[PDB]
Formats: sequence, C-alpha cells, structure tokens
Amino acid sequence: LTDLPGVGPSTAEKLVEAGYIDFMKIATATVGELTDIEGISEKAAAKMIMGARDLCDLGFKSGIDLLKQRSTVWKLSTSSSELDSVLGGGLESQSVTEFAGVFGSGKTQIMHQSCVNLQNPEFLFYDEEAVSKGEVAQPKAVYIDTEGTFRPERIMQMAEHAGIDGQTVLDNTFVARAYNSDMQMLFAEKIEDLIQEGNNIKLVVIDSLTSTFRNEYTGRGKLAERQQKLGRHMATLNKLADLFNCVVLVTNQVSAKPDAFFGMAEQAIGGHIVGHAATFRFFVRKGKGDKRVAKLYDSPHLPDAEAIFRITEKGIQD
Ligand SMILES: Nc1ncnc2c1ncn2[C@@H]1O[C@H](COP(=O)(O)OP(=O)(O)NP(=O)(O)O)[C@@H](O)[C@H]1O
Ligand SMILES: [K+]
Ligand SMILES: [K+]
Ligand SMILES: [Mg+2]
Ligand SMILES: [Mg+2]
Repeated sequence: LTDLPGVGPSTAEKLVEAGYIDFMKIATATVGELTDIEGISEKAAAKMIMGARDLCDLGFKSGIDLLKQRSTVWKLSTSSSELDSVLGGGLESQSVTEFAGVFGSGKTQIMHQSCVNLQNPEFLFYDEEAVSKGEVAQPKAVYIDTEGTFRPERIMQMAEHAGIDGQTVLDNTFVARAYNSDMQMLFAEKIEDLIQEGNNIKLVVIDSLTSTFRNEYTGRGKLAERQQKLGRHMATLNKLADLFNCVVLVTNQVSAKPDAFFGMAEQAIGGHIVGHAATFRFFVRKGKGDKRVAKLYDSPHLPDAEAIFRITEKGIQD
C-alpha cells in the first residue's frame, strides 16, 4: 500500500482499517468514498487513485493486449457437456450468469453442483499464461441462501459421485442464510472481508436473487424503490466478479406474465435492471422425468442455444 504515491505508513494504516488494501479497490474508488476516511484529503485521495490505476496499468489497450485481457477469464464446468458447450466452455469468471426457470427446474441443483465442481481442479478451465495455478489454488465458494434451501446432504452426495470428498466441499464453502434483501446485499458486500482474510473466493452464488425483493416491494407503486436497491446489488455482484476474477451465479424466478422467445409464456422476474446487469441469461425447462433444458437467451458474444441434461442422484450430468 505504501507504494502508492502520497501514501505513507499512517495513511496505509487508515486505508486498511477502511477495508482498502487491494490496489484495484483503490484504483476503482472515488475521491468521495476515500475522503470518508479520516486524515485522507481530497488531493491525497485523487493522487493514490491515479497511482493505483497506473500501477495496475489501467489504461488504453489495443491489439494483442485485448486478447490477453480476455484470457484472464477462467471457466467452471457445469458437469454437462451440452451446457458447457452452449456456455462457450463453461461458467465464466468476471461475469454474472443467471439461471431462471419454473420451480423444480434445477436452479438450486446447479448452484450446489457448482460449489462441488469448484473443488475438482480439472473442472476449472483456464490458460496458464493468463491465469496462474496459484490464483485458482484452494478455491472457496460463497453461497448466499435466500430461501433456506441449501442442503449439505446434496453437496455430500454430489461430491461422492464426482469422486470428491464431500466434507472437503463443505469445509471450503461459506453459506450465509439471508432472510431479506438487506441481509442479502450486505452478505454480498462482505464477501470482500472473506478475501481480505485470505479466502480465495472463486465462486459466488445468490439463490434466489429476487424472491426477497419481490416480497418486500409488492405494490408495484414501489417498483422504482425495488429496481433501485436491486440495481445497487447487481453492480456489487458485477464488480465483485471483476476485481476478484470469480464466477457469480444467480437463480431467478418466473412470472405468469408472458414473454415469447418461442413457446415461452413466462419471464424471469427482476425487470430491466436484472436484464441489463446479468451477463448470461438462461431459461431452464423441465422435460420428461429428470430431463432438463437450459435455454441461453442472452449473452454478449454467444448465439442463443438450448442444452439438454439431467438431474440425478449424481447432480447434473450428460
Ligand atoms: N438426491 C436427488 N436425486 C435425484 N433427483 C434429485 C435429488 N435432489 C433433488 N433432485 C431433483 O431436483 C428437483 C428439484 O431441483 P431444484 O434445484 O430445487 O429446482 P429449483 O429450480 O431450485 N426450484 P425452486 O427454487 O422452487 O424454483 C427435485 O424435485 C428432484 O427431481
Ligand atoms: K419448490
Ligand atoms: K424455492
Ligand atoms: Mg464482468
Ligand atoms: Mg430453488
């Protein structure tokens, strides 16, 4: 921290108390959020921000550099060949991918399966040149349970079938039971503290992303209030995925209100704010028995595609 221009041991002690130890945290901070700190002036604030941006080499990039920035994105396998394919390889770090769908479509199963696959090094796809082994060593996950449906038994079960040690997954997965939107948002914000404490958080799950907001801001005459809170939450999930190069996953519910992308009739809740904020948007449907269909309907560079898979005692497979 003292490498930053206009930063001595005192200011450095103040920056750490305020939770600003990461250079990126500072390079992407505002002179406003920094001044809220004690003896940190406006000039000293702006100087360190410029210093951090610089040290982090945050400027104009072109040519081959653009490809290298993109190479820092590692992906998490979903245990489904078709799904990973449709995903362009797997679940992307530095992005928010949402799985919306009818009850029992397996949104929760996907969140669980992921926490498990995150503990199998061969399920993290990356380019050693851009992403070092250390950066993805001892990966941990954060599961923000919004409805109370986290199931350790399922983690254990899915773990065994993967040939992994269930308890090992439970030991490297933090679970936070959120009872409302306020808790949900604060838990997400405190994920930095888990990292600050040495936890290599590489997976973040918000299940469910919207159920709380919808129950709290029922009268659509407060929809603006909801959209606002929800928008701040989403920005936090996005910045989190970027700075700590981890994958963020969220589940969403669907409403009767139509929205034809084909057969359709339903649509993920959360309105526009969720739509714009989510990097990859899926619609999971149920087929015969344990058959499921995940329909990718929005992403920045991939075409819309359906992926077929199943939910068995093993978790996700095929
Ligand atoms: N141990 C298991 N063995 C086989 N199938 C299972 C097992 N556990 C769960 N399932 C399947 O998973 C389905 C439920 O998946 P789930 O992830 O809860 O869907 P969901 O989208 O999260 N539902 P909801 O949150 O209410 O909208 C069940 O109804 C079972 O068919
Ligand atoms: K249910
Ligand atoms: K549920
Ligand atoms: Mg991103
Ligand atoms: Mg669920």
